[PDB]
Amino acid sequence: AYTNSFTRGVYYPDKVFRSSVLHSTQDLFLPFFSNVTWFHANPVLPFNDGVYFASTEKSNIIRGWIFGTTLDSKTQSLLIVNNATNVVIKVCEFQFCNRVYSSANNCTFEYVSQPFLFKNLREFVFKNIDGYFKIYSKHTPINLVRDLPQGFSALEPLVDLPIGINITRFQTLLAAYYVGYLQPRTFLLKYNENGTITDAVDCALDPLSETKCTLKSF
Amino acid sequence: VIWMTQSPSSLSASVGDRVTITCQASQDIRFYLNWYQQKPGKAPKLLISDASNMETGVPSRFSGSGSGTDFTFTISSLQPEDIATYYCQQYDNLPFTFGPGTKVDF
Amino acid sequence: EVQLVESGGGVVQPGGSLRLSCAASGFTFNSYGMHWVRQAPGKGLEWVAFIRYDGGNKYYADSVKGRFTISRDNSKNTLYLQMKSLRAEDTAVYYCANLKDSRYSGSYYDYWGQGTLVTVS
Ligand SMILES: *[C@@H]1O[C@H](CO)[C@@H](O)[C@H](O)[C@H]1NC(C)=O
Ligand SMILES: *[C@@H]1O[C@H](CO)[C@@H](O)[C@H](O)[C@H]1NC(C)=O
Ligand SMILES: *[C@@H]1O[C@H](CO)[C@@H](O)[C@H](O)[C@H]1NC(C)=O
Ligand SMILES: *[C@@H]1O[C@H](CO)[C@@H](O)[C@H](O)[C@H]1NC(C)=O
Ligand SMILES: *[C@@H]1O[C@H](CO)[C@@H](O)[C@H](O)[C@H]1NC(C)=O
Repeated sequence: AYTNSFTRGVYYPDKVFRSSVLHSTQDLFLPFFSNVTWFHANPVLPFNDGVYFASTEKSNIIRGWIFGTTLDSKTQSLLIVNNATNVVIKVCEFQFCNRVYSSANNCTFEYVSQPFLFKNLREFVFKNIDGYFKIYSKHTPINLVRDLPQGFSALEPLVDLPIGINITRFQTLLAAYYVGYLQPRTFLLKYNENGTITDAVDCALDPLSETKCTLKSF
Repeated sequence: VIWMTQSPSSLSASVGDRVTITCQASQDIRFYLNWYQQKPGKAPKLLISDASNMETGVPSRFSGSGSGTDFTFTISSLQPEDIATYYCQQYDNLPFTFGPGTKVDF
Repeated sequence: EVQLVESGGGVVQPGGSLRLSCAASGFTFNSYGMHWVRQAPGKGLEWVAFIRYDGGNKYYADSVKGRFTISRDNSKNTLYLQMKSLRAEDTAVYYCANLKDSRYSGSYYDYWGQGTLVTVS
């Protein structure tokens, strides 16, 4: 099953403040109107160059994610788990079960912060570049039942973790979600007077978008 | 390119016998080795990944272990349905390579 | 049900060319990298080529490098292999496959097609 990410998965590409300007950036983005896999639940998926993840399920249903390679005790793995009061992020040679793991030896990284998670849609972007695991997120109300919403909303930086490991595969920890993949695309991003991205053009979507990017206009 | 070698190229075994197949890499491939089982006229089936991780649906009589250059595939008790050619494959780096193939018969 | 169906095999002359295709269904084709593997009559398995999920990066075996080209169309869920300057040594059954690989493709599942025979004579 597939759904249409009409204009979803756009995030602030850097930490530079901009306002009242159209900025052209080359980065890993979810291509506009791409096919996003619609999962019900819970398989192990490839990470590729980065992952777009979205769900409308409650915080007590989707607990977190595991990122790594062999996802066993042979290598370092990244475990992100939320609970009622906090979020715990660890990198260890975990031996996962089937409450998530039986052992966590050779730990190299630990981080603790506030929780990451008519309905409410939660969107995340996971990137792993030069040893840094970058997470972007957005939380927005939604009135849809069988698909992704239309409209534009940019995702903000949530955390940037100096974990220093390679990620090739990942799995969602459950107690109904969408998965897409990022590609190297050129986007024209529109910043309003408050420095908020309110729109975007995918310069490689169609002839009209190409024209808009060329002329730097919407 | 990593050269893959297997030994024996062929072995005979009865039902209930223990069968061991050796696979050796010319380079240290850590634990990035797959084991396949192929029967005549069919595509290869994966039995073991990451040197020693068993695939789902694979009988408990199958096992494997090893690290670096020397790996072993074992059938603790050969069954009539285990008559096949076994291959080892490394995916530590590209190009990927398969070993010669070890033929097991009665 | 996951399926991979090879087609486009047949008999060609030495120095000629043949294009194979593999129709994929039952799985998220555009999320996985894909491999071609060939097996000559009476011989073992030989890896031929690999393509990433976006079709961007391509890798070949030294024995076919410069003669074979790998490509994919993610809108048709179809994998292709274009073989030029075919030699007698290229006679083999060609398979498309998703090989379990924790380092490069990130595939957690292993899938194979039935294979298609290419004869050079
Ligand atoms: C999405 O999948 C449909 C088939 O369900 C296909 O017709 C369409 O072209 C695909 N779109 C993209 C961007 O791949
Ligand atoms: C959440 O995890 C933290 C760290 O392990 C722990 O101190 C806290 O008590 C947990 N919250 C609940 C409700 O268990
Ligand atoms: C922890 O991992 C490092 C590799 O990053 C390794 O060198 C060290 O020996 C490990 N420590 C233990 C107790 O296993
Ligand atoms: C920018 O922020 C001001 C409040 O300082 C608000 O009134 C205005 O509507 C915002 N502009 C946009 C486009 O949201
Ligand atoms: C992670 O592994 C991939 C394997 O395809 C490699 O290309 C990439 O450079 C590695 N990244 C790091 C930081 O080692």
